[PDB]
Amino acid sequence: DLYSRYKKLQQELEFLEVQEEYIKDEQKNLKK
Amino acid sequence: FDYKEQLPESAYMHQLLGLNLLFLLSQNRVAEFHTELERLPAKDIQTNVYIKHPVSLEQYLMEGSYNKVFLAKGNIPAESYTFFIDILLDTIRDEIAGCIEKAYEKILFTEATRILFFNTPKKMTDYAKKRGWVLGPNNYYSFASQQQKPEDTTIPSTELAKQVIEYARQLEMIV
Amino acid sequence: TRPANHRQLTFEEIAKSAKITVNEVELLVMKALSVGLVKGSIDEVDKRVHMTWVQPRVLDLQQIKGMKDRLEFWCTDVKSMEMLVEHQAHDILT
Amino acid sequence: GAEEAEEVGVEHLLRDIKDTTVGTLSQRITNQVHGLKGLNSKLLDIRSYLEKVATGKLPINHQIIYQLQDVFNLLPDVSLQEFVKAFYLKTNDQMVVVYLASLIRSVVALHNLINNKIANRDAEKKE
Repeated sequence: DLYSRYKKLQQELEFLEVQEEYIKDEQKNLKK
Repeated sequence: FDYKEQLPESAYMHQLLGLNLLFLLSQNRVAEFHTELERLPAKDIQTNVYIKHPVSLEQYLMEGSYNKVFLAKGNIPAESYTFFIDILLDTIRDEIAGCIEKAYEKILFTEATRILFFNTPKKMTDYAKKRGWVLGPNNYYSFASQQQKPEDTTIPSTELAKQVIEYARQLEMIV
Repeated sequence: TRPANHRQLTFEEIAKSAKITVNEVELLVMKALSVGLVKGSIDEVDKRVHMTWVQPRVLDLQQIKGMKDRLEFWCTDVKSMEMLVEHQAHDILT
Repeated sequence: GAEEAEEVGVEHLLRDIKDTTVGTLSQRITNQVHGLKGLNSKLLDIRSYLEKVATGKLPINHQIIYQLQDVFNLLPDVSLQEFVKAFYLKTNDQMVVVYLASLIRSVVALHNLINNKIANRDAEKKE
């Protein structure tokens, strides 16, 4: 189950990066 | 220093350590000189002659006592210290003239004989043409070179604009 | 003729060029200052004339080419500084 | 320029495109960039006209040359000692004001951090 956990962690990291980029964009437009 | 627990105190150890310190001075590796000096106990630095001579020479070199630097040749702690001394001396002259150009606006030809520590007046001529010193008719070397000021004539507008733009960034780019 | 950095004409220069005595040079400048031909001031203590402006004159084609070269250097400077400002303040530029 | 209602309509039409979030300082720096670009464009137009004149594509106007001589005469000498000293003194006079403003801003920011930390501690204490 080690590989499944490692791949899930990788996907979670990439999803977190996507979420942070979207949050920054939303702040940029929410100011406007 | 490593096996000194079992090894006895070598009689020639302090002399050779002072030789190493003097060699470090000869190669202008003063930063390494102080680090290696710190390895010695603080007592023999001010007590042992073999260590006292190089550190005092370093103090004279840093503070500018070049006459004492030249005199250090006479009172060397050991004969082995001789060689490195010459290696330092070649620097000192080229350092001393470096002061003369920037401190003295004009000095007499013979006046530098004690300043540059030159024995033969002929030894002045070759060193001067190596240095490119314009000898004057009155036996005066004119060192008029301070005209190359920090050049406040020019405003560093590019650097100032960069700094102000960085201020604007730190005021606006934060968000 | 003189470039803008060296428009300080000595009284001797004007006296020799205009075939007039030195003591008259000032008066000559007065006329040129009064009519409006040139602009500037007179430092009689140092016997110099600080000229800052000339009546524009008809220029030859070669002089126009030199003027265009000056404009080339000016354009290079303007473009370089514009790119510098754009690069340094890229993040805050709207 | 626009009338009040005309400006209202224009802003309604430019609601999405216009970005007003940029601060005043950024707007002035962008104005400086646009001024540099416009000056470069004008100088390039003058240079192109001079290039055409030199090769004979256009005759010498004798009036544009008169204006250009004045333009080149108006170019100030920024290498003068008096101008350099005055510029340095003025820059320092403005920089001390900038320093005072930044110091006050830093103190006010520290006060804001104080208030935020106190509010957080009170909220977590009551809960």
